[PDB]
Amino acid sequence: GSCKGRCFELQEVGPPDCRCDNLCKSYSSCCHDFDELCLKTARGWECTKDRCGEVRNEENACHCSEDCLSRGDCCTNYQVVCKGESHWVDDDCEEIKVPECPAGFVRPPLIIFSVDGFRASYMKKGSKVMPNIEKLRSCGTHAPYMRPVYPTKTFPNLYTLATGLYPESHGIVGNSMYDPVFDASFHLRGREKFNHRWWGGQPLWITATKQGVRAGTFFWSVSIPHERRILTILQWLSLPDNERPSVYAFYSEQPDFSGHKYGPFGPEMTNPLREIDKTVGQLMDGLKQLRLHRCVNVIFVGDHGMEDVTCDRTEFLSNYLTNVDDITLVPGTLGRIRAKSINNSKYDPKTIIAALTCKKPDQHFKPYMKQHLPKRLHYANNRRIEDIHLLVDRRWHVARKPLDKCFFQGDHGFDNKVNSMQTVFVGYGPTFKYRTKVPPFENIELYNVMCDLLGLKPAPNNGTHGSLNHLLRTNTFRPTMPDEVSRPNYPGIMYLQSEFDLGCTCKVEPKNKLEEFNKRLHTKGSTKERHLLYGRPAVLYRTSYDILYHTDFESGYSEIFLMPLWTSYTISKQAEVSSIPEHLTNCVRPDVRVSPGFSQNCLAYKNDKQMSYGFLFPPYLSSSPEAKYDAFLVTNMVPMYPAFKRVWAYFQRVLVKKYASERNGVNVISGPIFDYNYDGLRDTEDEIKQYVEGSSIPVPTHYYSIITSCLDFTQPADKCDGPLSVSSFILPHRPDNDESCASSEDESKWVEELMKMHTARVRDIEHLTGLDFYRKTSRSYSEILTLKTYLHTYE
Ligand SMILES: *[C@@H]1O[C@H](CO)[C@@H](O[C@@H]2O[C@H](CO)[C@@H](O[C@@H]3O[C@H](CO)[C@@H](O)[C@H](O)[C@@H]3O)[C@H](O)[C@H]2NC(C)=O)[C@H](O)[C@H]1NC(C)=O
Ligand SMILES: CC(C)CCC[C@@H](C)[C@H]1CC[C@H]2[C@@H]3[C@H](O)C=C4C[C@@H](O)CC[C@]4(C)[C@H]3CC[C@]12C
Ligand SMILES: [Ca+2]
Ligand code: NA
Ligand code: NA
Ligand SMILES: [Zn+2]
Ligand SMILES: [Zn+2]
Repeated sequence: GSCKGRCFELQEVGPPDCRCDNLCKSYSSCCHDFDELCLKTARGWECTKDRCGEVRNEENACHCSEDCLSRGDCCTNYQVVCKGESHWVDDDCEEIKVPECPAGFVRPPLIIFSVDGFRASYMKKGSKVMPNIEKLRSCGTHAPYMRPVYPTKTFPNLYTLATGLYPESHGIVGNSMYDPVFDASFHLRGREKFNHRWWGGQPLWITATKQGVRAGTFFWSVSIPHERRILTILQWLSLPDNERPSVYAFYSEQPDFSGHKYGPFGPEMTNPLREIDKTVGQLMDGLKQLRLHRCVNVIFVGDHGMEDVTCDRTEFLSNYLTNVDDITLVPGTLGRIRAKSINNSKYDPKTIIAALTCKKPDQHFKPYMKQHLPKRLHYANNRRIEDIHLLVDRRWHVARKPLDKCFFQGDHGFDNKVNSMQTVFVGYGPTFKYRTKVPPFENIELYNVMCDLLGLKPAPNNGTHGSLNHLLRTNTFRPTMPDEVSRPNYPGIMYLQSEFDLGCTCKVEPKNKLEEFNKRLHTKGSTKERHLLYGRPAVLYRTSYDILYHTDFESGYSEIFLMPLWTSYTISKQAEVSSIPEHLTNCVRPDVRVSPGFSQNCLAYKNDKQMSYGFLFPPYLSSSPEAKYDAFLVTNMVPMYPAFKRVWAYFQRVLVKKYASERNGVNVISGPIFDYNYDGLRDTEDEIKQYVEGSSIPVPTHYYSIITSCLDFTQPADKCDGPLSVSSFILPHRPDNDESCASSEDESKWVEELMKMHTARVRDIEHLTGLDFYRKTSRSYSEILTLKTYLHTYE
């Protein structure tokens, strides 16, 4: 019935018994004397000189008595004030080559110090505002920023940090959610969120416990002052060896709240940032008192950033939809729409999307069916994600009705590539590198690293294990390149023209007469050397495919899908763009290396009134009129809606040359993607739901390209000694350009904007294709893993 000797105990007390732990207030279950015995505030949180050597008074919040280290409850400045010691922040940076842990410690503990809404740029305020944090940052390992997951809200990001999973996989797809199987709603406030049914994957504290590594309780009732959260972690670190946890978390609600109230750039942000730094100082001084400051690994990390958003910048659905009372909207910095009643027969989600599409010239949001959202968001494969999504412009809100000087000036939740949404990462301790800056990375990657830091085997997750090995002084995980599953055929020129009945045509009979004299036509030669700079992609599933060589490009032609899985080619800085001649406009040529039965047919395209075709290697970038004939082979053709061809042709005729001109040449790999069930993974044949009329030619859901060059732009892409530079895209293969409100204009006014929105990581394409890229480079495999997780954000 009492918390005497039980405050913040790690023991698991079940109902109906009254609790004394971290979360007892959140379940309204604390013992009667919890708030007096456990939440002591008397005399504050700092020893003063007059308290040194005091007789312990149990009413005090913390202690300055000679027994306080034994009881695990000294004020964090005890040794500084009472024993002549220095504050941790005033000590020189000194390298930590190996953990320096006291007797009985079997591994370096990990402490995760999570700060809500800590925008990356807040680090610019520097040592005068945040000296402790700046010391951690400069002395340890840090990134310029860390990318959160979408939506850029607390619960999805905190659970992603904990699991290594995208929200669509871990299940916490918003701060608010409705699950139609449960027929229940989850909210940041209330009891429903405590039900385990909502939470998938395997978070770090469970991974640890299952593997015999003791975890502290990661969560803190909001009533518990930050100073007490720090003192409680320090108390647990003082426990005997068989009770003491190896992994801990601290959470602060700041600077998110001040960001919401004052906006991210307010001068009012200074004080909350000082207060957080003061708490970091208490932790570090407290660790130093326990001789753990060169033993513990500390991660300082945020969940997302903060943008300027005021009530004046609100769009209302009632200004677009005449029947707004028939819908429910999850509102604000994103929109999710569903029917207010399932019994409604009037609600048509096609009419909703149409009514929200490009209706006002300065419209500050864009509707999408969830399968059409940028694939980089990985935000579709969950029954809790409504079919209808609104991507809201940064700085704006979307609300249902106008009834919904402002009370708030900041918010977050926007697209996770937006600058204002970026957050922070610092690692400090023996296992992290010393005085080391690392490139920006995604928070999905951290679970693997935290498992490594605790000697744990990670549960399956969406990180790329090894991509963050460069953060650590000592790695225990060494990644290995996956084995190729399907081996290609290398077919020669074996068939005659007469064997093909594809209905294809090239009246004039245009032909390179010289091909009949060219015995070495379509042999390897220097094709692989010039056009496959990083080796052939490996096929990681079982299929039948052919390698096809040409002067200007190489491809891996699927005999199952009747098109390339990948097409690879290099374009020099000085390459010339040429037009398609009049006689070749509608030219498609049989490929004498590939049987008629494993080829597409032009009659399917004639009969399909909605479908046209494009080419993966562009005829516009042919090296000669002779070589241009190769680009019209049936084995280079892919099905394309006419609307999409507007995009593709601009990319191929204009942008590839632009990129080559900007980057000292580029290597391009392009191909189809099939993701009809929107799971982010390559479809099997049975999962493909649309074909070209009357044929077995499957229709891609998307088209990708990976554009690689030398990071050292003084070297051409084909003679690069060092690190690589990559940008990639996964373009939606859509039968209209409704996504692009400016699409009636010249392609120079809209196509690039579309492509930037659909930027992608090479890893995203790998999941979607079952291909493995960059298999033959001069780079270490861990460096290649970092490259494959890179996202070009265009911010
Ligand atoms: C993000 O990571 C998660 C976790 O690894 C991936 O989800 C997992 O996906 C696999 C493959 O679809 C699921 O397992 C499969 O089960 C079927 C049986 O129906 C079997 O045929 C396969 O051999 C395989 O075992 C798995 O259940 C699922 N797990 C979780 C926890 O969600 C997800 O695919 C990743 N996302 C991306 C975009 O890579
Ligand atoms: C109101 C806030 C201050 C605190 C809210 C914390 C809340 C989200 C936490 C509390 C308990 C957590 C669950 C508990 O650790 C057990 C598991 C097992 C694990 O395998 C899946 C996650 C789950 C259900 C935790 C989810 C988060 C919970 C509910
Ligand atoms: Ca799929
Ligand atoms: Na057609
Ligand atoms: Na349009
Ligand atoms: Zn948050
Ligand atoms: Zn917030």
